[PDB]
Amino acid sequence: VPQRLFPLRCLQISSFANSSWTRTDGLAWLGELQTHSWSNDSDTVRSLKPWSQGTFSDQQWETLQHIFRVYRSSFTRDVKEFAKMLRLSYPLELQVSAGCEVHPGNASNNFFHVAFQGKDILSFQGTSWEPTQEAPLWVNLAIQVLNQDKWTRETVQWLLNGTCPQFVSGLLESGKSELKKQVKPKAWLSRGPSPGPGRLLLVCHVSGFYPKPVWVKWMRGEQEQQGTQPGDILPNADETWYLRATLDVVAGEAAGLSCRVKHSSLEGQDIVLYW
Amino acid sequence: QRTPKIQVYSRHPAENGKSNFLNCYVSGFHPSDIEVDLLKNGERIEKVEHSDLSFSKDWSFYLLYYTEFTPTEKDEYACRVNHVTLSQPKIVKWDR
Amino acid sequence: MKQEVTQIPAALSVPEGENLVLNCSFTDSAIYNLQWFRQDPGKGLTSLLLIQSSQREQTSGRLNASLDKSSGRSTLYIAASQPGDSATYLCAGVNTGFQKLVFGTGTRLLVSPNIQNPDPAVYQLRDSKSSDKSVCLFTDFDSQTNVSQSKDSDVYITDKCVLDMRSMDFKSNSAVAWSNKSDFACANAFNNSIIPEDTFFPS
Amino acid sequence: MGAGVSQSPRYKVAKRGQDVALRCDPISGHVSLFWYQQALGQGPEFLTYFQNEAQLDKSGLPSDRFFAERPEGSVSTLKIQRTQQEDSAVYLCASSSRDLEQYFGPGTRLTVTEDLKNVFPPEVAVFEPSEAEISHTQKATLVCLATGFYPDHVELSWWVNGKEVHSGVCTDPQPLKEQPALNDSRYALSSRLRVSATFWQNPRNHFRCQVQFYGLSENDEWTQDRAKPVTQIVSAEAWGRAD
Ligand SMILES: CCCCCCCC/C=C\CCCCCCCCCCCCCC(=O)N[C@@H](CO[C@H]1O[C@H](CO)[C@H](O)[C@H](O)[C@H]1O)[C@H](O)[C@H](O)CCCCCCCCCCCCCC
Ligand SMILES: *[C@@H]1O[C@H](CO)[C@@H](O)[C@H](O)[C@H]1NC(C)=O
Ligand SMILES: *[C@@H]1O[C@H](CO)[C@@H](O)[C@H](O)[C@H]1NC(C)=O
Repeated sequence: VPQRLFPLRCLQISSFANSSWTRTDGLAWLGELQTHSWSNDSDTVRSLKPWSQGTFSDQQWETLQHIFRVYRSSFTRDVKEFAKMLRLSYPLELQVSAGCEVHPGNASNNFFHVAFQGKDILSFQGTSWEPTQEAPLWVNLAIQVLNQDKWTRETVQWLLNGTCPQFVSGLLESGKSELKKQVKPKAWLSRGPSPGPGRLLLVCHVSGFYPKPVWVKWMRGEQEQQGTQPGDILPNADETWYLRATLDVVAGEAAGLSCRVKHSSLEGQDIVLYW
Repeated sequence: QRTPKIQVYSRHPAENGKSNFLNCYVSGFHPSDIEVDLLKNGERIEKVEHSDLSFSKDWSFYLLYYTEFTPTEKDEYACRVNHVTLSQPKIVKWDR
Repeated sequence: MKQEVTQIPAALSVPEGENLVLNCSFTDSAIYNLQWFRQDPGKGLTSLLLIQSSQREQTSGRLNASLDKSSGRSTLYIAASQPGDSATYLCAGVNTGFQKLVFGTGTRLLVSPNIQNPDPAVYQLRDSKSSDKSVCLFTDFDSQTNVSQSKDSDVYITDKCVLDMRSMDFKSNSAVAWSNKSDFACANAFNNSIIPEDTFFPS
Repeated sequence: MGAGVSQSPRYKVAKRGQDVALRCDPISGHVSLFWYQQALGQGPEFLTYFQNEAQLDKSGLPSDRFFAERPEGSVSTLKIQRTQQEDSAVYLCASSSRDLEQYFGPGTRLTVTEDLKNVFPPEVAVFEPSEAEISHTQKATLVCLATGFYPDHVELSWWVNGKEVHSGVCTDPQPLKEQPALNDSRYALSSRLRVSATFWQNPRNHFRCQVQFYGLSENDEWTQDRAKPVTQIVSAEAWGRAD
């Protein structure tokens, strides 16, 4: 039932144990698929799919490869300088969440969020870096230094507003054959632990589905039983998913209940399991 | 700050005379540094594959640890995690 | 796409006082900055003007340089050109996520002086050390006169050179010719060149 | 400029197959360093880039024979192993701050030749003004002629009474080949010094033409009978004529 969205999410994990020990690791997601991997040990961004470069030429990919190499070295050098200036103690952990989403015909949406020790400190907005609603005093000082760099502001603007929506459309076109993949789930009913004395737990398992958009509801014929506990969509190594949907019901009201599964691979033929 | 959520499950339904994969989804933790290993009948599994370290929108991390196995009737499976938020390494028993 | 910087024209010989235009085109419009340089033979770049991506125009002295990213163009205008401007002018750009300058091949600009009172003449100059060795000096010719290289291999001719006697305001053009040949005469020295009809040759 | 980028050697003549090392001293505090290559009648072409001590862009490096260093984030050396005739060029070094407005050094002119016996210093001669010129224009032109030199690594200057002069001076923009149908041709360079007849007519006035040649060093091997063609100043002089 849910709409399949395809934003490009470029994630960066930078750890600083001491002034001497550091590593920068990253990856790229196109929706729920991982297209790229980036280790501190390698000098290039690793392609995971045969269609990961998109419609970009070898020359265009090399320019990005160059920007990421210069960025990592520069980023890892700037944090050490900032920690010395703003008197910030090690260990340090910085996270970057950059990317965009393409809306064919209409204007594209972009983002660049930076977190410090799991909390939002700043983000790129329009043509400059901007602090979070509530941000420590040392963030405003780091922003004063960061906003003085005309070149980085222009590189980030050009990467987000220009390069990124182009790259997304290229991936959507080069990987389309793999993006239309459908993997039918296996479903079954079970009785989970007793939640109360005169009550029982109904469990509906949906296993091995791809893509991730799914709909699972406990039903009384056609009446949607609000009180369905969907839980987390858990991952499988083969890129398929797992989901459990439970329902707390007092003994007797379990009769006439069913579980309705809606998924794209089912081609309209919903899985309906009666308890 | 953020304590890890541990969930142990298998790719396919459990069967005595059949090959399967033992998954362990560790999520909602912070910082990045985490210790994870799949235990079988007590001892740890040396050949245990894992996914590339990633994080959710709330900035908390997540990982999928997996290994090919056969659910033996006498072999009891679980997963052990050690983190900065934990006083002792947490052990979550796999429930079929 | 790899950046390609192009400059039109490759060479330009203009008379003193004229307002000249130097063109620069680039295929990649994602420009961080555009830098115009001056280079004298045979090495060393002199920074003239820098236009920033946001900027449309930059002025400094008789120089004005415009930038148009959308048309992938940059122009260097030189006002009231002087002989001193005579050099190779290079246009180069830095792209948005790049550091390196990508250069054009350059415009070889020659600004010839305005010779108000021409007195074309070819003089024989004897060496201070010995009477045997001598050179031929073609001088005081107007800038419309062009000195041609020698057809004979054993005769050497230089291109025209401009000197300014700042104390007297006087400007002068000259070319030197010499050979080791016995039949070499100063009268026959600039025979391959179209020298003025009123050229003076002393006995 | 006074406080700019320095490069050394300014001129280098190397034998084919020999190793050469080029030094660049950037502007103090400049985080960025760049190397460029400039072929004869061509625009400069990017070689390599340094941000502090890290060589973050080596795309322009032609082959394995070219290797650059900047270990302390200051001085950069560019080394060319087993040099060839195609390596003959001006190697330009530049430095900048974060704005990437590049300040260029004076460059290194590298000439790669077959044998070092090809190297010759110039012969310098001063040609005295013609009395016909003195009678006709009341102006007096001295001509200086530097001949038979190789490589094309000369700096000509005129000295009047122990002081260098620029007024009424014109040196050829580039030397001419004494045999244009040859790669290893020796060169000739001329310059003109023009003064008033009266200034030349004073026998107290001394006119000197100096040609600074850049040739062989103490480390270069020499086996020819003739004097080793080292870095030297070759001059010619003239005293004023009463007439
Ligand atoms: C994206 C679509 C393409 C698809 C590709 C496929 C995906 C690839 C796979 C995984 C991606 C991994 C995730 C990483 C996402 C980040 C996107 C790259 C953004 C590059 C910015 C370029 C500017 C730069 O590099 N800037 C550097 C260099 O600048 C210096 O050198 C230049 C010449 O090289 C110039 O002269 C310049 O003036 C000078 O400052 C800065 O140092 C910058 O400040 C680094 C940090 C930028 C982020 C700022 C946020 C950090 C705030 C932390 C502060 C708190 C620290 C406290 C301890
Ligand atoms: C740097 O951090 C690592 C973290 O594992 C540690 O092993 C190393 O000893 C630290 N070095 C210093 C100089 O503190
Ligand atoms: C990450 O890469 C940098 C590259 O300069 C290196 O210095 C650092 O030691 C690497 N980190 C680890 C953990 O190997």
